[PDB]
Amino acid sequence: LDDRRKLEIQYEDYIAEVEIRTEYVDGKSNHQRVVYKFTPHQFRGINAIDIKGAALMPASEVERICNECLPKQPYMVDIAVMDKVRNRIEQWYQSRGLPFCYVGFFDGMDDGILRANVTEAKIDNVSVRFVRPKLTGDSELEYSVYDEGK
Amino acid sequence: NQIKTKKLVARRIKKRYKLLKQMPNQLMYSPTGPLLTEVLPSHYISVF
Amino acid sequence: KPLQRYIPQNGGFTWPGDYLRLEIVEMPKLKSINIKKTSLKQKINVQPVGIMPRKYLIEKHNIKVLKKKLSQAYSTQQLTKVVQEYKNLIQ
Repeated sequence: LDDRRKLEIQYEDYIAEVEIRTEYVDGKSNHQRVVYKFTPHQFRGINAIDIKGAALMPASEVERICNECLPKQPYMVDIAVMDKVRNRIEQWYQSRGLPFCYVGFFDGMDDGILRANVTEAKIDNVSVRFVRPKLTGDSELEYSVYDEGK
Repeated sequence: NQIKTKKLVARRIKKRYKLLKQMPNQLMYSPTGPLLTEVLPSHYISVF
Repeated sequence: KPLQRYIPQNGGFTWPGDYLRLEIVEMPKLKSINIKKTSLKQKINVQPVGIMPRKYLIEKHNIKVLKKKLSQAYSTQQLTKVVQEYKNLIQ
């Protein structure tokens, strides 16, 4: 019971159904094997993968990461390969600094293509705030906020 | 006290937003109660 | 709406015990390799396979009803024996 609860609660984005059963390996003995059967969330038809956006990432490796993530049969495809695709792309940006460049959403899904969309943000507004704290015997600091520094 | 903790556990199983955000297009998360019957008479759809 | 009648029918294009299994369904067929992708003429409008699981919990309800019934009669000293014999007769 607790194995089923822990496995169902740990990977709820990918599996969400585990059934566990036991069966005796031999008569006149209490030894028995236990089997775990998972039915993952499936997605009913994905043939191709496309990556859109991403004007900073060159075409030399988008091709190889689209080639790596391919399944074999088109008809019953698990959700988690979706989570594999962005796990490439995010990592690439996280290897190059860039903490605001991420895979936003997938917009294909009706013509059989899984199409990731990459969002790349840019700086718009720079603002400065002037604060000072106050010395008391309290553990929490209160502040005096100014629009302009002295 | 045990009842209040069980209500928090029930919220985590039933209204989990990481599953709610992807329910149009990636998953199927619908609000139902417990399953009451396994078999119904065939003309039940006439109530709709 | 005119309500529908639940009468078994006879005849058909098949002998009884069979259905029409070469009937055409508007639903696409995907090849294993896609390259230079364009689009699909017939789309897959409902893409997720929805298998949210609910169990039938009749035995748990019966145990809870048994506890309530022998708590109403002010005899919870009988609880372990009665619940144990009900669980034995489940087997």
